[PDB]
Amino acid sequence: IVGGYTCGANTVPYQVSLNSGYHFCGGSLINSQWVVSAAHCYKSGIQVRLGEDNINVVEGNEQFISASKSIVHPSYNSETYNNDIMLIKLKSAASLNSRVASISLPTSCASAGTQCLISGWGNTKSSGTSYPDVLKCLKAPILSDSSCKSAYPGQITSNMFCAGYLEGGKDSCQGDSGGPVVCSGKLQGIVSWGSGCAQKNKPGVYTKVCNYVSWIKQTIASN
Ligand SMILES: N=C(N)c1cccc(O[C@H]2CO[C@H]3[C@@H]2OC[C@H]3Oc2cccc(C(=N)N)c2)c1
Ligand SMILES: [Ca+2]
Repeated sequence: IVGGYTCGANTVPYQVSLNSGYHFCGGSLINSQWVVSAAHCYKSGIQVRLGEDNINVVEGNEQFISASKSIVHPSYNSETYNNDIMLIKLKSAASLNSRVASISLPTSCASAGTQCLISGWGNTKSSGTSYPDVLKCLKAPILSDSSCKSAYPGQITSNMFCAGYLEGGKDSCQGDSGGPVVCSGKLQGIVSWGSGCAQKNKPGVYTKVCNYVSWIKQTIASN
């Protein structure tokens, strides 16, 4: 997260870290047994880390649970990141508490201009590199589809939306991928892709979760 702020420990209780010996992507807890992330975060050997603030220090509220199954969206296209969504089942149910909590799925898509909360442990610099150990947060509005598609002609599908600031300065970044965009209490986006981080006229691109709620619900109920 570039241009954001330290969230505060466990203030984003649905945020998970995906760990394969190291943090490599975010995710969102949607019930005690399932996490939603980005398909481009797929790998085998995932451990889900819940209750995290400092990902390098055991602070006392963590739950570390191995993934038992990963399900990449059937239509994920790795060249274009169209349908950049994946489900991860936990080998054992998380113990839900005030620091380890699910986020609701949308019942409808969110409209342009709605303010959202984006969070993660990604790079915090727009030139160069600095990775935080505590969770970072950013408030950012959903941008119009026209502004999104103007920034990335040819590359935005109906399964994507842009959020952030055309002036630059404030964006998600490498290492935030797979993490949440929460708007009005609903998981509306997944950190997916962009051009650099926090550059002028190149807002972040997010998987449009409202298009996937039927697939999510049917998939989890059958697995
Ligand atoms: N600035 C950001 N908000 C952001 C967030 C996550 C990742 C990120 O950058 C990485 C760099 O490599 C990946 C992801 O962003 C770009 C590329 O994926 C795509 C996706 C869709 C189309 C194509 C394409 N070039 N045709 C590339 C930045
Ligand atoms: Ca920790």
